Amino acid sequence: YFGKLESKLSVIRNLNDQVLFIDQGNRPLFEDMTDSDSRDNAPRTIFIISMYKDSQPRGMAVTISVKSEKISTLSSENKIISFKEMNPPDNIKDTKSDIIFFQRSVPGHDNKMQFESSSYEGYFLASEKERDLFKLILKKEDELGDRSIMFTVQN
Amino acid sequence: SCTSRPHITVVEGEPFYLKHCSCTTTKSWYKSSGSQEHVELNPRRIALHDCVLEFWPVELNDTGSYFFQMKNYTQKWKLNVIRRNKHSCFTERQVTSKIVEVKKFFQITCENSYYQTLVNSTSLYKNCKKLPTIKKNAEFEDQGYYSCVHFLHHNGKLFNITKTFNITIVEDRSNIVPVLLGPKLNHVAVELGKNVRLNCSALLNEEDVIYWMFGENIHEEKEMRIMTPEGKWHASKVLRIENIGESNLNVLYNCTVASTGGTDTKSFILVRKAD
Ligand SMILES: *[C@@H]1O[C@H](CO)[C@@H](O)[C@H](O)[C@H]1NC(C)=O
Ligand SMILES: *[C@@H]1O[C@H](CO)[C@@H](O)[C@H](O)[C@H]1NC(C)=O
Ligand SMILES: *[C@@H]1O[C@H](CO)[C@@H](O)[C@H](O)[C@H]1NC(C)=O
Ligand SMILES: *[C@@H]1O[C@H](CO)[C@@H](O)[C@H](O)[C@H]1NC(C)=O
Repeated sequence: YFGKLESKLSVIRNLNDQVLFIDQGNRPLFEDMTDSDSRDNAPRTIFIISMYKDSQPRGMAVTISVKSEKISTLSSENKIISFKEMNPPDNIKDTKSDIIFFQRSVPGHDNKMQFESSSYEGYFLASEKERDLFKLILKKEDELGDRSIMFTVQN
Repeated sequence: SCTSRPHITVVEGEPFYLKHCSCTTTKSWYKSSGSQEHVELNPRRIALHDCVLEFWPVELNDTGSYFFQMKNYTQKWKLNVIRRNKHSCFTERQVTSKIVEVKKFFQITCENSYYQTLVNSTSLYKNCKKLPTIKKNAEFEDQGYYSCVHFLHHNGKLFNITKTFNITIVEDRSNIVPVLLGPKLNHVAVELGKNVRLNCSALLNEEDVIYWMFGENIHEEKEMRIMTPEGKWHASKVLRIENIGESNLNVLYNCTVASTGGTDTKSFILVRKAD
């Protein structure tokens, strides 16, 4: 069992202080933004982080949502990052879910967070450059202390 | 790189570009304003080349939405140009915030991987006073606006490009690994007609969370938080089970504290009386 508890609004950033947002195509991407850019690209810059209770607690269990035109929840299904249009549910009757992630702060830096996928043990939300884009993807860990799977969570 | 976000705010008087993230083929740039549907851009201060749209410099003239098309590709930008503070070195909307903990690694570095080959000079300001890098461990008084400025050569006159960081120096929290207080396994005595109230208690952080886990009417909850004389948050929560049947008997009721920094959980089993 996973069950919903409270929510916070947040602005997510990567190792370069690039801001997470959802693009016209519903793709989570990263880009430099001034505070005025982060403010005026809302609601696509404002992520809902919802917390869940867990029967087998592995960290802080969470879902991640944005409100584009409708609400969309981040999924790890088939080892791929994507936005599914659904509301974070009151509860989830499984041990691993494509939409649950475990948030853990990074020892020595409380501002930094890693998000481990619950459906795939060992895999983490990450920032990758793909061609001219910067993308939020799922990846198994490369180096040890890999800065690309660490994020800051502000308002 | 390239410019992927739908909306963009820049300051008047400054060089600026728009790069469409797809890179002798057919390109087309278009502009919308109030009464201008899609004015195809064909400029004879604006330059169109190699899959980018340049402003030299950008102006209030230019606020409006922009569209790009390369056959199977299309893109849209709302461009909002803002007034520049002419009395100062930066303008308050164009600022990027940064949070850096007091006694900790802190850097600021002026760079541009686009306009770098045109740069002739690059000066760094602190609250508009000249000072290219600042490498340092943080002091409270490093709070301020650091402005990076870049002075550019372009076909007869001078341009500057300026980025500013609002640095806030933050105190560090005293963050605690949450602990539960008491035995990890617990046996509690009760009688079938009647009720039990299980108290669960923990040392945790402001942001931390304490909850019960049963199967999911004869159950209920509610929470309390008091500060210890050592400054820590003491939290507790009671789970009430009213008309106990045997269904309530050998099942583990887990209370948990869950933090971004760690977790602890403890189980309660309900027993009749004989032990
Ligand atoms: C360029 O910066 C100089 C010195 O920082 C300042 O005097 C001037 O207003 C800036 N130029 C423009 C066009 O903003
Ligand atoms: C800089 O930081 C202060 C303190 O948080 C804040 O009140 C101010 O609005 C910030 N400046 C800008 C331009 O955002
Ligand atoms: C639960 O335990 C805490 C810590 O022992 C105590 O301060 C509090 O009074 C108890 N709460 C209730 C409702 O009995
Ligand atoms: C937590 O409780 C569940 C159901 O109440 C139980 O099955 C489980 O084994 C408990 N967890 C641990 C680690 O003892």
